[PDB]
Amino acid sequence: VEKVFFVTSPIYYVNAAPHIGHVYSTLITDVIGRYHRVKGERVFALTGTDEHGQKVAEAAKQKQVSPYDFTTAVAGEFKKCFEQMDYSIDYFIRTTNEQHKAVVKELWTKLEQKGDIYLGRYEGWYSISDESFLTPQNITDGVDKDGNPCKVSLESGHVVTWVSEENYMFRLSAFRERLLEWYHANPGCIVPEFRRREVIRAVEKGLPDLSVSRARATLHNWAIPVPGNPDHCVYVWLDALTNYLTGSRLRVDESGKEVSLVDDFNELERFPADVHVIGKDILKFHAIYWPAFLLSAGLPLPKKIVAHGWWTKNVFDPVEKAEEFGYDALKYFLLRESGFSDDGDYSDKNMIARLNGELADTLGNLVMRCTSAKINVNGEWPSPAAYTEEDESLIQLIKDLPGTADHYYLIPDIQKAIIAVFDVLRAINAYVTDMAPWKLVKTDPERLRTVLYITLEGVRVTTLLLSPILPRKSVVIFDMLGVPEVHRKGIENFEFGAVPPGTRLGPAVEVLFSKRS
Ligand code: MET
Repeated sequence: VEKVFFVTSPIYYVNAAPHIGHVYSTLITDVIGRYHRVKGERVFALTGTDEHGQKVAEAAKQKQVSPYDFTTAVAGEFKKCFEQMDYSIDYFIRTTNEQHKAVVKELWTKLEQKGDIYLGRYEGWYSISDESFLTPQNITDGVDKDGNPCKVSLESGHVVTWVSEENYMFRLSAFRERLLEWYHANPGCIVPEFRRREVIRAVEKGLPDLSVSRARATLHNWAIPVPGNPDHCVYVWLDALTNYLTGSRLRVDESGKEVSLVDDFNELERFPADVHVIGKDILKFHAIYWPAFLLSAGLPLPKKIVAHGWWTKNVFDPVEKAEEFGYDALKYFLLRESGFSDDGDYSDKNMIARLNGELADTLGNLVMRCTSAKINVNGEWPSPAAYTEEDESLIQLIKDLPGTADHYYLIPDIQKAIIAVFDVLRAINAYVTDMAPWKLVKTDPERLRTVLYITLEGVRVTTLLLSPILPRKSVVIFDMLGVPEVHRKGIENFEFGAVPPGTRLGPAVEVLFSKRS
């Protein structure tokens, strides 16, 4: 099934300013998008803002601004942040958008016509900050912003309150068996695996029905009205989850503005999402509620949900650190340092160790050696002579790398993809040290041709596979190597030997990554 590769980030609450969590989630989305573009596929990458609900309106109230003005301002800060971070996101969605509201109303009506929405009651605990319903087993005692005694969430530590309201209810309990069949039939649908096991255990225990509306006064009228009942508003999470459906149905112009909402999602070939990137804090919403809504509506389910170790909802300003250390270097560090965990060192010391050790010493040094005037005297890609067994061992690593890295990118597991590329870079470095091509200029010119060609080609292939991670630096590297534009993307260029001998190197000026103290 040839379709548009559809990758999403969460849509972020606009109660507060952009921070590292939001930047991190969207970075992962961006990298996955970029890898699939390098591979030659059509890609639609989506990010955005979640603008309705009690928590947004109360934040606007604290600042003494209208919710309309507040959300527009904070949305602008997110947009500016993602422009500065140099992502390649295809559309930035806002839940205040009138086309999004239309889609929410269509979906609501469909669910109602199916008999899956009924009028009932929610009597229980609720976290306003997480916009989440909680059972009594998910609460404990704690303190609020002042220090007085109250109940808090076990998940997040935020304050919980008791709600008693007549509400529209989604019959989530009826979808337990179908959800379990989906999990078992598609064992790669939630990543990483231990988070998949958590979701399955939760659904095995039983599912209550889910309140999908609230009384309008409780949301300070800052929400989408229920179709046919203006006393009620749509639950911010059904509103929010639906952004993925809306985004899949928007025609977007060259400047990034939506120009049209299509009726049928199949027209644009995006839905369902190939990858939903999320933080671990919103797993239940994406792995239980969302597929239940889609099953109810008769819509296709997403292929993968990837849940990272960080939270979504001692300063670490990403734009400040990127100005200090470099944008590509920061992106590299964030993706290299952690897999699916919080355990990981984000200090200036470790940042410098990885910058110096991996980017400067391993990658950078290797790029300078194979392009240097001392070693590469003709300033071109030489034609290789016969290969030794040691040459063939390195060639085999380079040939195997695209297959290996591709599998890791598709999990997706970006940390392992990076590690696999750097294992090959270390092997190329060891080979260059062994062969000592600086001595071979005088002693054995024929042998240097072979050594230099293999080095150039190893640097090209590794750089291609790192281009989703280091998009700006990869362009500089390809320019130094003199790699034509046509050879900078497409699965055809993952093969060893794609750049012919005779190709002239690009002109010299000059540091790729400068080391720090
Ligand atoms: C449909 S993704 C919603 C994410 C949510 N607004 C959050 O910030 O956690």
